[PDB]
Amino acid sequence: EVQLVESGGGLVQPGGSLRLSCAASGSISSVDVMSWYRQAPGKQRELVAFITDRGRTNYKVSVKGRFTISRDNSKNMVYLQMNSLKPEDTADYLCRAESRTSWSSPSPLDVWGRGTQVTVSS
Repeated sequence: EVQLVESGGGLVQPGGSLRLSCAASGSISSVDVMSWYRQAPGKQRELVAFITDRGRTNYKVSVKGRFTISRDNSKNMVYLQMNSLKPEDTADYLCRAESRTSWSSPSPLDVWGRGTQVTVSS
């Protein structure tokens, strides 16, 4: 079972950029979905972006056009490039690996990282 560790968090000015990394302990090329989530104090955890095994991506409406999720299979990495950051993007960002039960993967996969802290503030 893969293990996930996030890095790249920090503080940045509104309008600024950050790049987060989700490092997996092994190949994630076969994982149905790799996701980035975020959670701010007192709020629900929110799905921000995902990339499928086949490379299809989608985005939370509020970040579309300024965030990009991508993957490097040779490095077992998933990245979240964040641009034009707003105070409302402040949160702990966490990655997740999910695969539903299937014939070739009878055991379900649902693994979370511990998170990296993003603060958008002046």
